[PDB]
Amino acid sequence: SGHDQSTDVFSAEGRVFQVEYAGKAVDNSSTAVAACCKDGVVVAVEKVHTSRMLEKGSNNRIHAVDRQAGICICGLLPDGRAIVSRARQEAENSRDIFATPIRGSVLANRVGEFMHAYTTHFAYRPFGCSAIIASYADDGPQLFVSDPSGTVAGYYGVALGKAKTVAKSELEKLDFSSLTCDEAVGKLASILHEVHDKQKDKLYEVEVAWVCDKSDRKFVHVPADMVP
Amino acid sequence: SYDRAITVFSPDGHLFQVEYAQEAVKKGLAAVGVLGSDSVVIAVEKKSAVKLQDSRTIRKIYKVDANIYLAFAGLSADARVLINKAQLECQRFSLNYEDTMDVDMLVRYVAGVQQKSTQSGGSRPFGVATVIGGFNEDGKPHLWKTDPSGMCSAWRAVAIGRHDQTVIEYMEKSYKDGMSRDECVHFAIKSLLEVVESGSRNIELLVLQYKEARYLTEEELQKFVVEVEKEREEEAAAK
Amino acid sequence: EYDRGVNTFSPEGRIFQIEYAVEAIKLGSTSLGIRTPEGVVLAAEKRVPSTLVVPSSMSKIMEVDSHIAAVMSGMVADARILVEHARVESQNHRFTYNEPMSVESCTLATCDLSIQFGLMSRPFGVSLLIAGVDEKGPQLWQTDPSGTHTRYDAQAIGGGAEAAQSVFTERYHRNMTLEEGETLAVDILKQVMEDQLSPENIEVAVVRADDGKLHMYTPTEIKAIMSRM
Amino acid sequence: EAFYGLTTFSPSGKLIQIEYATTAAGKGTTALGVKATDGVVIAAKKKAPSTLVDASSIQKVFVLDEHVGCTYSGMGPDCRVLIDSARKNCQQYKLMYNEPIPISQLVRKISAIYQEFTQSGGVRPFGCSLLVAGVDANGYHLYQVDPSGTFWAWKATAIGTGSPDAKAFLEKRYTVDMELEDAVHTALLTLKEGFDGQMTSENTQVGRVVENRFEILSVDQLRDYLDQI
Amino acid sequence: FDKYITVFSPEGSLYQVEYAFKAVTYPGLLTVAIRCKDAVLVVTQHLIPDRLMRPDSVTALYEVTPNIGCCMTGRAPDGRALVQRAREEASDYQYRYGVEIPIAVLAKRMGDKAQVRTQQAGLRPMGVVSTFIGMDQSDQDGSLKPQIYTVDPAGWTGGHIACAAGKKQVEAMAFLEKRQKSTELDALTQKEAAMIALAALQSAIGTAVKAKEVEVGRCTAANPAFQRVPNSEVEEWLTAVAEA
Amino acid sequence: NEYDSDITTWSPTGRLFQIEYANEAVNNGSATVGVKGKNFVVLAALKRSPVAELSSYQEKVFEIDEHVGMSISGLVADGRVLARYLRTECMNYRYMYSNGMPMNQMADMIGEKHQRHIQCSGKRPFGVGLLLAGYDRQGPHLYQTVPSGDVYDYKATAMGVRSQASRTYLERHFEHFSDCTLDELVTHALKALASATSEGIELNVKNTTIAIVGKDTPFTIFEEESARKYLDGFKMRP
Amino acid sequence: SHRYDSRTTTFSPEGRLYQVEYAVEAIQQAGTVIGVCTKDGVVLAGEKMVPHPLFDSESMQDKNTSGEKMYKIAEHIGCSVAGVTSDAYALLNYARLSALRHQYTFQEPMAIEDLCRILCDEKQLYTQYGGVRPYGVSFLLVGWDRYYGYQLYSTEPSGDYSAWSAYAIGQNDQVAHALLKKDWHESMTLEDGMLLALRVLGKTMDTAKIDLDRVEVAVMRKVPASNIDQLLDPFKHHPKTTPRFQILTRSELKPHAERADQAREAEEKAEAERQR
Amino acid sequence: MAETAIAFRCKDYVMVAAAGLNAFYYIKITDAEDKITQLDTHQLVACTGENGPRVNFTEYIKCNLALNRMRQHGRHSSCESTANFMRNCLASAIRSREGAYQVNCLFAGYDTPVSEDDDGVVGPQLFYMDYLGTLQAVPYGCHGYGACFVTALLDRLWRPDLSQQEGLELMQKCCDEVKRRVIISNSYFFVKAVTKNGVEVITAVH
Repeated sequence: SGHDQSTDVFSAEGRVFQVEYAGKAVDNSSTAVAACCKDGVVVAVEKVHTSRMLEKGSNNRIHAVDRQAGICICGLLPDGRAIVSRARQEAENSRDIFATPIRGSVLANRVGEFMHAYTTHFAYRPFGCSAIIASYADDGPQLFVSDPSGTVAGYYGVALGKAKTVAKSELEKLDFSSLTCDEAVGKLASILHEVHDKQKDKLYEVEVAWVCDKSDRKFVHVPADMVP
Repeated sequence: SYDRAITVFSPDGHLFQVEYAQEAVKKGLAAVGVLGSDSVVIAVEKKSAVKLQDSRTIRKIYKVDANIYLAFAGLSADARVLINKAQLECQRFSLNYEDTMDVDMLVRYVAGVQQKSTQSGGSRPFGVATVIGGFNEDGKPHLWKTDPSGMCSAWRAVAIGRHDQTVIEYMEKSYKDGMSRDECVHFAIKSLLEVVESGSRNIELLVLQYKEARYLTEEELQKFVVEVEKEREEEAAAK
Repeated sequence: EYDRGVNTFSPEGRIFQIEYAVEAIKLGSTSLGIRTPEGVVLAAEKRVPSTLVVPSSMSKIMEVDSHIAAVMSGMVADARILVEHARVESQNHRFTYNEPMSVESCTLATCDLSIQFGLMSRPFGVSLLIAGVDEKGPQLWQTDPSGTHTRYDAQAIGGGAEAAQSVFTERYHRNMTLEEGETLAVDILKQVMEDQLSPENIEVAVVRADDGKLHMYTPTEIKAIMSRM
Repeated sequence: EAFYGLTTFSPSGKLIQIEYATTAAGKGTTALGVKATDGVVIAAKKKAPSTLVDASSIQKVFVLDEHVGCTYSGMGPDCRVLIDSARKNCQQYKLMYNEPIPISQLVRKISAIYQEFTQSGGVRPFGCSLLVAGVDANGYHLYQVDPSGTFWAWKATAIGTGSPDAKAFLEKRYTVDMELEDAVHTALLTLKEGFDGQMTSENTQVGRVVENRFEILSVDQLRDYLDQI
Repeated sequence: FDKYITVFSPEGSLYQVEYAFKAVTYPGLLTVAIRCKDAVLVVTQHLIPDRLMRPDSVTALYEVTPNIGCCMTGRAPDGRALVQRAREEASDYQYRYGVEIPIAVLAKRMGDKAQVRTQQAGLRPMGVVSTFIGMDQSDQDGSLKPQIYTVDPAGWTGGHIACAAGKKQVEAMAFLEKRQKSTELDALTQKEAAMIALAALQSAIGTAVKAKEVEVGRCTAANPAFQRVPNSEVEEWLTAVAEA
Repeated sequence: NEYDSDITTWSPTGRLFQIEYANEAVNNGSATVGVKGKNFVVLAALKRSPVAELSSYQEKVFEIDEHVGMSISGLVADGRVLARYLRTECMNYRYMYSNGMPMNQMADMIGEKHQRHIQCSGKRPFGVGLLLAGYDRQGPHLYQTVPSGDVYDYKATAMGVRSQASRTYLERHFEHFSDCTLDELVTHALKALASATSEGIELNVKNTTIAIVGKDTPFTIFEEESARKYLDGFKMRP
Repeated sequence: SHRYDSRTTTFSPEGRLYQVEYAVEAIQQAGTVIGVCTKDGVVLAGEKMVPHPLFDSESMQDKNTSGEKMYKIAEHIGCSVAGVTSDAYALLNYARLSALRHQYTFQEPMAIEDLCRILCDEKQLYTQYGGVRPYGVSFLLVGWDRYYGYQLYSTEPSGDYSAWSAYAIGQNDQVAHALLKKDWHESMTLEDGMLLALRVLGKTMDTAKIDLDRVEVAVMRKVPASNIDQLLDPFKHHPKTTPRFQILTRSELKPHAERADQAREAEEKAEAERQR
Repeated sequence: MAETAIAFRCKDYVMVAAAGLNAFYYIKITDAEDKITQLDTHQLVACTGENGPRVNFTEYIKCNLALNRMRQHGRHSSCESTANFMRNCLASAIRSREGAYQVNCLFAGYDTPVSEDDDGVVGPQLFYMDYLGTLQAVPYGCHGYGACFVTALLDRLWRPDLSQQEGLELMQKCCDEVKRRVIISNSYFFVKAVTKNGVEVITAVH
């Protein structure tokens, strides 16, 4: 019973149950999908709306961290926004102190270090979100995923959430050497429309963002015309 | 530092940690206060004359300032810390306002300190009830009781420690308003004798008058105890 | 126990320590307020543990300022902390704005102290009726352990608070005379409080709308109320 | 951020977490000391998990300053805390008094730290016994400090696994006449009793206090002594 | 109660430390370091099952300083955290003393940091075996010599001739111990030592490895900087192993 | 349930129970409603209905700055704590920039502040829901804040007890709110709120606050003489 | 982490501090110490741990400041401790500092009761604040001041202290208190109090003769003051007699121990004649 | 310096005089402010500076002495003890943010045997103290402009063995010599003495 109450405690098997349980929060969350191309990177996230009466752009799961970088949050949105706020603090330390756009690999490791910090101490709990860091700084187009554990990994393509398994099957059909950001916006959105439960989550939209040569290596929401 | 919450409410609205500090006071040696016309008398029971405890006289009624004396019931250690706190506060008060601090002022200070211990994270309450007597500079006599909750009330006569409620129920039957220095002392001992062992040696008692604190000698005292125990034989014959 | 933390919600959305500090007040002595246009009446069962207690000493009604009086129910020692704070804030208001603090502002300042518990281990086990007179007129406010403050026309806190609300429903109207309010305040305390009602057994206070000043009723003056009933 | 004590009294009066830390200190490899007329020798077996460990990188005997050094039993990493602190104390003492710290004073400073961790909040005790051996104005000294903070001056002793058999063996063999070259012989003979497999300069470390200095025997110096036993 | 905070059990053991050692094994990756005459290697299993994961990104090997490489085995993010501490510790040392932190000092300071989390309640041990590799300047003649220092979750620091950490470390050590009776192991060429390390990898996991499925760190006397060995040079070593 | 005691404890199913419980505080709070039109936001809150000739007042609606205000449901103590924070932050902003904090920025600030409380052991989630209503350059904004730290940009919403009845009413009509006048919005806000009332009780000035904010209209709370213009001539018919 | 708090500084339902009650039970496991306060001086006699033949002396230059059982706190204050020796050392250092901090401020020796009170204020703290165990040590403070003369204080883990004419802490405290109650009188020479302490020590640890190897004795007494140095401060008054804490050697204790042997022997010849 | 304090010590009393003058620039606020504060029954301190420091200092000593009696169950501390307590307090202050207490003290006392066991100084004690914290036992001593006048006069006329009466005569000569010679009007002197019996306020001499 006491093995799993806090993240400061390893089990006998050698794992940290509270971080596994935080991970469960992401796997029960709305599906997010992303693609790293030559042109740039694309993030698409399904937002499950509880109510018919929300504004467009309510509970935005995708946030600019810097000019060149954005975090899409798959998991508990509020937790995710604490990471976005930190990712921002790191992005602005890179510009304030070192006069450089933070590199994607650096920003990701910084997000992972932060999320990990919250897995080590009894007083805090692990974050309930996987951050998807998309960047197009001087290290080129980079897509990373920090998970609740703080484990960072670079991806060509990546699915998170309750349709993680099926959305990944569809990302494996894409050729990543070939595809452009303009194709990806189409295919990533198409994937999210395909994998979505129509009977369970009636009200939803597909928030897409990118950071590509097209957008001036600036991390922005894609216009509503490209999205379908 | 360690600021865990120790004193906390339970389902029935009870602060268990304060109820238990009061359980510590019920186990403590009985003390008694009796307010007269011109006198305050504080009488305490001692653990009893063990041949080994130093013949040199140790007083179980502590002096907070020239005007103010207190007996306590409960944990000797905790009480010493309150009394040292009170002693400092009376002197901090003379420093900040030329005047000597009134009894009622000090009692509220001591009761505030006892309250803070029931709401400070990291601390248990003081396991101490207090009887504070004295005379304001004006000449009015004051007798107060402070319980571990930090709630303080002035009394005409009061008891703390073991069988406090037996002594108080006994006192309020026999207590008369205007009393002589000798009648107070008589009454205080008579009241203490309700709960304390028949012995005269355990009782030690202080008589406060305006600018005059005197402890009864064990010679002065055994006159009063003989006169009282012959009156407790008179009341045993009646019933 | 200590198994549930101090800052823990129940399944029905109530903080436990608060819900338990409220159970501590229902044990406490009955107090009540009647806001009339002529003024506001505070009354309080003293619930003296013995005859030997100097009843003046354990005062349930406390002057916060010339124009604001607080009556407490529940843990008296705690109330002294809250009323000490009200007095400091009331006088800081006078200091800073050369005017009597509003009753609401004084209630709010008293409830500022009641939120900050994690600094303090537990909530205050006291509910306060704060009655005064400012520009708004005579007003009566209740503080809870939660830090909530509620203006009332009439309110009772403590033991027979539930039995006294029943009497207010029946008897209280908004155009009462201070005299009828005093009569009612004591009529309720008689029905509710456990001991037989005496002039020494209860405390009555009024802040009168006309002069804006607080009067604590002497036992003589409370007998005058009992005499007309 | 945990400030509550981990070491508390049992109903029987024992400090259970210090008993368990003393079990931890008994579980390390055998170390031992022998005070002589003209010096002291401390010897520990540094049994390496595998032959793939750089034996020279294992350190079972430590210099604390020019004139004092220790060995240990139990949790290596815990000892590294005491040894780092002890080294700091030797230097702090030199800076103040321009004089080597007496072993007396060093051991008391080590004892104090052991005790901190038996009482201070949110820390367990150290799971390691020290043998401290040095030379001051008062002569040659061999102390054992324990997880409790308790320290004993010994003529000869042993800590770690085979320490009851190694103490028994030292009791027979030890004499007051015993000189340093005879003591180093006796120390190594005591290790050899509990030992499984041959002893080597890679397998055992030997400190010795001689004249006015502590030193760790080089593998060449240790081979000279291992040829004779 | 013994098992969830950092307190001794009745048998004098710290269960949470014993369990952080289990975290080292849980990810199922093995590393092997080996020290030769003039170089240190560290070989880490570098398995990316996901075809969509960018191989370049997931590294067990980090540079701590130009001259000290590291290889973390266990919770990747705990590893990542210790590297940040090691880099902090090394930066701080270079500033305080004006010289690069010696690998044996760095390792010992990292052991100190680990031990703290075994003695203070509420801090989780980093469930990771740090394997620092690097040259160390001998003060006798000025010659660089290769060093491997492991730090485990207990705080226990040790220099090694060869070491394995992770899934089948007991089997990989058994192989390196059997190969230490034949050869000197400190008289070996970088090529010969690399083959032994990769063969221990291959023996222990029980399968032939591709050059893609391992990442290899390196410090030499010639080039004391911690380099990643290119896949080309590792491919030559795996052909050299599969022949002999 | 061994996982519902501390805020820092994830359940095995990946729920934070102390947040789900703090949410129950909001759902047992008295009903408030928000509707936004082209140029206006209308908060309407149920106060407690006077028992016989005996009144209670409790400040449930708060002006935060010229251009923003709040309607709370749940722990009124925690509403006051947010009210103070938002007031302090809105003042700071206006001090710095000489212009009201934009509403999107304010929504992000409350979200953040809620989140600080859902992760540390020492702290606890706010047991209050807010209906932020504000007006800036980007027009009218209505946010529902929630204990979890989520912040919902809403066209219309209700909060508190029997609010599923209010949200049902609003769902029938909310599409026509950008076309409505200020007086039609307030009718809708009240008609929604009156679905949330118990059994037989009707809306009136003594048991209903209304607050408005919009184009050229600073955040105003109507009680008594001001509210009567909307509430004297209001009845709820099916 | 709050889950694993022992809650040391809390009351139990009977209004008792369990961690103190248990620390007391740790002191009844410790070595017996007897204090006897006379008019000529105070006597501490303590039960050392059975001496292993490999136990060495720390060859300390000054023999009268520490032993196994007896510690000098200042020139005019000594003590013996029962319980956690490591706690004792922590508090002893605190006592030594407090006695000297007083001498710093007032340039006079600290009164014994004042030190006892300071040492016991420190023990009290750990039973109320800080969520850590109390000090599991009881002191016998002895000493001499101009106020009350020769004094003997017991000191309890709770923080409460008491003045005693004679007292005992450690293993058979209750059996000792009985044997002190009987044989302690107000008009007693140091030799006669030394004798008492050793007869009660001897009888508690159930030995035929007093085992010199297992007992330490310290004596707080006033001796003639020698190093006056009057010309260095002409206005400073140096008392004729200054207090000196002394820990008896084996040779210094042997006649006092042989006299407590002979007194046990003569009392056993009386027990033979009572039966007759 | 304006306000002269004089003290001397004989076989069986310490006599202390201090000028009454409290002044504001050149305006005598009063000629009759008592600078000689009784600290205990047998201890007093002619303290001379501006009223603010003189009072804040003396009251702080008096209250700490009284506190130390309350905690020491009514034990009356020796004069060496309070002189040292006072000098440590003055000396602490010269290295504090507050700055020095600008007060010069003559601390007089009579040490009585405090029990049967007291082997300590019996009789009258006098301690000169500078504002800096300089403590010195003296047979007599003075602060103020009049200090050096009276110090010379006492060097001449002081014997260790004078009567209480010969002391009054001598203290009058000292006071008179300050009035004769210092331009600052010290027209009234409070004179107190400490004997075995306690502090007595001498009215004859002024």
